Amino acid sequence: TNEIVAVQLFRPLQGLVFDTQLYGFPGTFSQWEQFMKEKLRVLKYEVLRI
Amino acid sequence: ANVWGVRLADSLSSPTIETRTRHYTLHDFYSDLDASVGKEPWRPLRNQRTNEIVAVQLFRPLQGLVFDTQLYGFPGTFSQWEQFMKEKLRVLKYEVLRIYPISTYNHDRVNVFVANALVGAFLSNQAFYDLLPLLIVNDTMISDLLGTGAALSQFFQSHGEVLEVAAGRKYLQMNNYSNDDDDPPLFAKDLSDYAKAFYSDTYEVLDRFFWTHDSSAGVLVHYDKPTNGNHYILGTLTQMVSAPPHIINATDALLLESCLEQFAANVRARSAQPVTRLDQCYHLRWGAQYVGEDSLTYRLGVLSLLATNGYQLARPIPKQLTNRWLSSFVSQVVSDGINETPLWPQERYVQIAYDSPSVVDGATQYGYVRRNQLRLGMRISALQSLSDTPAPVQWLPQYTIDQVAVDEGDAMVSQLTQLPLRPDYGSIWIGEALSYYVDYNRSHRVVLSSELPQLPDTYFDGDEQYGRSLFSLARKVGDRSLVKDTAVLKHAYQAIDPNTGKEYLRAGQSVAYFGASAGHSGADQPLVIEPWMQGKISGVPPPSSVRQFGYDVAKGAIVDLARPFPSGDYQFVYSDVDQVVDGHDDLSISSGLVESLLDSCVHATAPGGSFVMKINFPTRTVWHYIEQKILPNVTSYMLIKPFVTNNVEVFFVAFGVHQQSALTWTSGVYFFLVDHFYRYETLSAISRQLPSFGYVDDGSSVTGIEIISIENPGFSNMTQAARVGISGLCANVGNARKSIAIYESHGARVLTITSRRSPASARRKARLRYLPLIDPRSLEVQARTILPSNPVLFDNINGASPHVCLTMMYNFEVSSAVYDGDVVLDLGTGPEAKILELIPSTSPVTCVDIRPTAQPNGCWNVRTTFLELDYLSDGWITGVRGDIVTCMLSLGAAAAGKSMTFDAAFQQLVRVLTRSTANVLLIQVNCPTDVIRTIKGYLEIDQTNKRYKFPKFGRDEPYSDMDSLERICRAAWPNCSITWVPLSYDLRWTKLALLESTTLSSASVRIAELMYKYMPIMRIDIHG
Amino acid sequence: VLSSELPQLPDTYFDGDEQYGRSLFSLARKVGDRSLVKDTAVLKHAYQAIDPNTGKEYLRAGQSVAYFGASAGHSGADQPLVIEPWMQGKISGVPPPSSVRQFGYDVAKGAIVDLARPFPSGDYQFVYSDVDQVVDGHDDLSISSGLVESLLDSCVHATAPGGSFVMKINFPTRTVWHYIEQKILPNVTSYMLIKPFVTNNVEVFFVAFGVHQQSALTWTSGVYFFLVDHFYRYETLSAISRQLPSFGYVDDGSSVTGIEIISIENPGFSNMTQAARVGISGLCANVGNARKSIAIYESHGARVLTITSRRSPASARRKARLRYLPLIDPRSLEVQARTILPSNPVL
Amino acid sequence: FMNIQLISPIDAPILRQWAEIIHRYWPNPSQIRYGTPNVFGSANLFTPPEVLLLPIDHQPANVTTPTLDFTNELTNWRARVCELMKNLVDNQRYQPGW
Ligand SMILES: C[S@@+](CC[C@H](N)C(=O)[O-])C[C@H]1O[C@@H](n2cnc3c(N)ncnc32)[C@H](O)[C@@H]1O
Ligand SMILES: C[S@@+](CC[C@H](N)C(=O)[O-])C[C@H]1O[C@@H](n2cnc3c(N)ncnc32)[C@H](O)[C@@H]1O
Ligand SMILES: C[S@@+](CC[C@H](N)C(=O)[O-])C[C@H]1O[C@@H](n2cnc3c(N)ncnc32)[C@H](O)[C@@H]1O
Repeated sequence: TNEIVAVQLFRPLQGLVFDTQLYGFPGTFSQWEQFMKEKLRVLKYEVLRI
Repeated sequence: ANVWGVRLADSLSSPTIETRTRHYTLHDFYSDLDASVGKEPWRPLRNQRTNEIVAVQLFRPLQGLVFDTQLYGFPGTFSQWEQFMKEKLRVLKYEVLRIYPISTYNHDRVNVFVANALVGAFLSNQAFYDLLPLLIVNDTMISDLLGTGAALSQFFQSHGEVLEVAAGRKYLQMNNYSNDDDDPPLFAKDLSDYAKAFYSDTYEVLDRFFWTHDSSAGVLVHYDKPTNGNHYILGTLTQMVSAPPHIINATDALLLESCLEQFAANVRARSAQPVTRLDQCYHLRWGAQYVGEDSLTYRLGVLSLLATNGYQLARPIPKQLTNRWLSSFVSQVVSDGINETPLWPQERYVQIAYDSPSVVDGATQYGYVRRNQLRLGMRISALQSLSDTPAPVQWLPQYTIDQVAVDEGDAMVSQLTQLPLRPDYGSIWIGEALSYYVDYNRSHRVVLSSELPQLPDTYFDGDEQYGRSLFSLARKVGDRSLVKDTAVLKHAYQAIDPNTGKEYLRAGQSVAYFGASAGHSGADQPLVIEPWMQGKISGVPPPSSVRQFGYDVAKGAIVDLARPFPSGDYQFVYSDVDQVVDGHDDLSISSGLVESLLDSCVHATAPGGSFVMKINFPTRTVWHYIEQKILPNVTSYMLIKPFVTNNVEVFFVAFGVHQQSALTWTSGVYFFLVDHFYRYETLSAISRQLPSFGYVDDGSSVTGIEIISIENPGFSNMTQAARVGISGLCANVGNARKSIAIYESHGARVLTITSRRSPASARRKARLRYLPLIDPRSLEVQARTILPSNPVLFDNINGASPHVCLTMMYNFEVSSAVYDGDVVLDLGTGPEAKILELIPSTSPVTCVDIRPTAQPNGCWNVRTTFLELDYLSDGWITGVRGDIVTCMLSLGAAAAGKSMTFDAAFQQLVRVLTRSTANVLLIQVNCPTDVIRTIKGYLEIDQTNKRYKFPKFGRDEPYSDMDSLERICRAAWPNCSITWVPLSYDLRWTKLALLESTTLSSASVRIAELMYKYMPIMRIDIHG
Repeated sequence: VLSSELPQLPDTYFDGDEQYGRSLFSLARKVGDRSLVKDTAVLKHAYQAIDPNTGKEYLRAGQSVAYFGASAGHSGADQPLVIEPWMQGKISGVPPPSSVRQFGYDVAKGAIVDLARPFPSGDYQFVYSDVDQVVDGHDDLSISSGLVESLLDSCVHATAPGGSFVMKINFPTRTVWHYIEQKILPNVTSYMLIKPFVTNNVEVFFVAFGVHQQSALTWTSGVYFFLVDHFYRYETLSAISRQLPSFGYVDDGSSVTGIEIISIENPGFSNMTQAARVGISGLCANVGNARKSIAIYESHGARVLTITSRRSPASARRKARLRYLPLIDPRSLEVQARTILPSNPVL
Repeated sequence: FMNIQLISPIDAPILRQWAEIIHRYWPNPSQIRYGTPNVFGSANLFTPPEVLLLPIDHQPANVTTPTLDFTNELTNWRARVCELMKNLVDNQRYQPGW
């Protein structure tokens, strides 16, 4: 079908040990990656402030 | 530079002309109260990434919106909002015109407080009728509000010669405002109450009023040209939240907004356009006992004083402000760092320095003091921001007189590299396959089969397989088999027979194909079959029918081609079968399989025809077998070589099978085989020194890429360490192309420098003694934003030009001629001396060109001498000591510059070289060696006037023949040993072009060789 | 003529009023691209030169030129806007060159160097340079003149002899004239110095032809006349520009030139009173036969007319001519019963 | 709570907007200026004399016959609290049994 059904992760986000309900990601890939970009930008501002 | 974020040093500016104020009359109030389509009292603010209206800035008639947003109830969309405002202000217009006749109240000034409060009360439905008698003013603007008796405490109240009034709502928030990172900041001026401005007439009465009044949040003055009279502004304790990492309060936001607005106004001053106000800075007046040092209110008071004096920010600010930019600016200002400027914030008065360009003292009677004590050393000019580029641009260095040690620069560049990264590789060799051919002649020579060379024994080793696999992985093509087949057919259909006179191969041929493969990302056949059948090659005639055999057919049959099989007899047969698959990795079985393929391809040839055989591993047994068996039964032959991938495989083409004759091998074939094997040896020796395909770089490789990335805050003279590091990188690079990029990375302005190293660069690093230092001015001037790209190893994607390839050929000739430990001298290097990367490290040099150089004086291990005295002239070479003189690509240029003939220029050169002490010498001369083909588009000769006419460079040079050159050489020295070095068919010169990381060509290296044959280099030994 | 006889900048050049006049003229003068118009002018006047040695001309097609002082941002391509039309031959007074390389502090498709002291490059048969003495010069004539001398040295040594170069000079002073007369003119076959006039300043262009041949050239009386005409032109136009108001001013009446309006009302058909006639006639005496435009429109429930015109120092002279203020015939305004919609006033 | 960015609107919109209501609509302090220090000089310390501090805003009235209207920060606060609680109860995923 050429549909995105899974995501392989890499070095900075590999500590996702908790349950999926604790995170609550959206199901679609585009909304998922937009959510990840926004929230990692928030984390970027926090770590650069530290 | 800096206080805590960098401000722009070395210049300061301020506006000069201030507009004279204008009293606000009732006709102006009516014209603002109705909303024309040309101008209206609200300007929309818009989002940056979506271009959506999210906020509204308000102006003079509607500025009294002090109540809560629920009390008004505006619609959220901007168009419905402005339509509602136009309708309701038209109702208010009809009411105020019904109260006041325009014809008798045309030219009297109206009251600003009553106007703003009237609009705000009418929009909120809060009993506005008791304001209408106060609308027309008398005896001053402020005393009517003082001595009035109408009780309305929602807007103003009097304390006795001091009126307080609740200002509010400079900006207005829409529904779609969502605190996004590209939303414009509103500076807490959209709330119900952010400040309480207290108006009066005299600052002494204001200061007496603030004895019993608190000053908790701190008050703010204006002192330049206030809005409606002399007043203080006390902000309340509300917060601003539309700035994420930190929350500031009200008076902090007011001082921040006015400081940024004055920083905007200091840049755009052009000394002829007027501004409405000389400075908008506040200069806090009483709260400094409560806000102390290292706090944000104190630091913005410092920046407010600097903005009043007229400083500029080191980085440019946007036209429309964003929350990310505001967050970054305040995050820069709350940091560590001392106040480097002498300007300290006072308390009694706002001070300005002695040579500050502001003229605010002349237009203001009270507030400013020209302090003669402290001075500012920086000069007066405006800002000049250069325009940014998206791509990285080239940089060239210029050197200075100072010098340090080499290991210090090596330690500094080891501190500054980001070198463990994975660069993109690129491509070594681009273009169509080069074609090397030889054919049988009756009259050359008969040689024995044992004399012909074979494979080297160190062929299947790990380093050799590494080199061949590296070259095959990096060389970029379309279809290998297609290019090979086009080459072999175009060189096969040129043959003519000695029996008849036409040729061997014709149209309607009924050919056979051996070794067919299916997968080629196209049709399920080799990609030469259907264009060769349709005649699209246009150097061939089309055959009649093509049948294809081999292990991997799709439209043929699978057989074993070693021993025979049921088929017809084909008039021509082409074979592509290799000895790798069936041969079990040994030369004996490989040679026997070659013999079996030759037997099958001879017996399947339908006599009176031709065949083409490929040979992967040409060994002595193969040569002996083909000389014993095939050549007596073949009329004529040729063996050719398409060169696409570095290997020793050749093609064998035989014509006229099954006729009794006597053919052997020739000395031309011997020369071809020696050239072929030495070409393989040289290119394999080159390919075994490159790094791998997808490597990461650690610095230990002799060639590769290296970068550094050091930061530069604003305009600043860079320190010693940055200069040492960049100069050490320049000494490590050795005049290759160097590209820079300046960009903000994670809240820091940083620049990178990207270039490459070479073994010639390592030789130049071995040449010198002390590390010289560059002039950093060309990097200090740069204020752009040069966006970077990912680094590549082979940058040149279009390939090398034939002038560059010819230059590398002459450079290889010089580097091969010059021995170790020998004095040399060069004629015409240029501003940079390329010969420093050619001569060995122990050999001293003394070069000369008519143009002054750029290579540094001093700091070398061995003697280097630079001088500029027009070497063609006389009277200088007596003191000059050298053993061999080199003139490359400059004798014709000097002959064209002097507008004299090439023979007379060469005669003047040899007359001035007779006085020297050299014995061997080689120079480049302009001489036709072969018959002239007058190369189209690169070298078009003049036969009459004898000029060259290079079209790419726009230059032309005289020439003469080797007869005249040898005549003048023998007239100069009777015992001179003249010789002419040949060109390199074996590509031995490609070392300097590949080890210095340059993708060469195919067509341009063909053109470079055919250009080199028309202007060679001669070598003269005056003894022997 | 000797180099000491040629004029120079006036000493009152960097003052506040002079910078005010130059900035007013530069802000009010409307163009497309300054550099494009200057380059078209200098190339059309550069390719007219003929040599005394041969008979054709100096500059031809296939020239392999160099460009100094490149800037990136021009609201178009990231290069000066003369390069690709001059390469495609769209100017049609020029032949196209062979290749254009661009140097300077602000390149985008070239390399950044310091043009004062030399640098590794080739030898170009023609070279056009704009490097100016404002950025690197620290606002003084001595360092500016020395930087002019250094740019002349670099541009002479980078000229590939038998060619030509074009140099711009912002601040032509006596030291600059003396240096160029001592050094450049014996090594140059022929020259010309031209002036494209777009913005009021004293900057000129220097174009030299035939570098690195020994000859004897000096300055001429025609060049002296040209320099006197140039400097007096600057002086007159600066004296004009220092009397105008600013760019975005509001008008108060004290300016010697500007705009003034009145707006008195007229209810229906009525013979207007004495006061309206006196006011309109006083405006006519203040205007002094310039063009006068009116507009009649209902404003906030009142029929009112406006009269818009401008004043001048010639108008002030005419106001100083007369003794008693004469009065107009108001009939041409009393007949008008139209609705003439107004527009915003312009200067 | 001090940094509003760290509350994501996708996970906690109710908590984010309640935090915004607290940060923006909480009542402001003011003063009333009691007393006289002519006789019995004021015993205020860490504040200036002749001033009191009040945690809510104070405008003074203009009439002596008081009636009811709806314009002060306390009724605004009650309105915003009721507005967020109706935004909370209108959602069905937070109380599915209702
Ligand atoms: C000759 S190349 C392919 C060249 C390709 N047809 C072209 O010209 O583009 C490799 C092919 O040779 C075939 N081959 C190798 N040894 C063979 C043998 N002894 N008999 C028949 N086919 C052989 C293999 O089946 C393989 O498909
Ligand atoms: C094109 S270059 C050749 C040198 C270098 N290989 C190159 O390709 O740039 C021409 C050089 O010849 C030198 N030259 C020409 N005529 C000369 C003369 N009469 N005396 C000394 N040098 C001269 C110039 O200085 C110039 O650097
Ligand atoms: C020559 S003017 C303006 C030229 C104009 N932008 C043009 O495109 O013709 C100033 C420019 O010259 C460049 N420049 C390069 N080298 C320079 C030098 N040594 N001194 C002054 N300016 C230099 C600066 O980057 C600056 O943008």
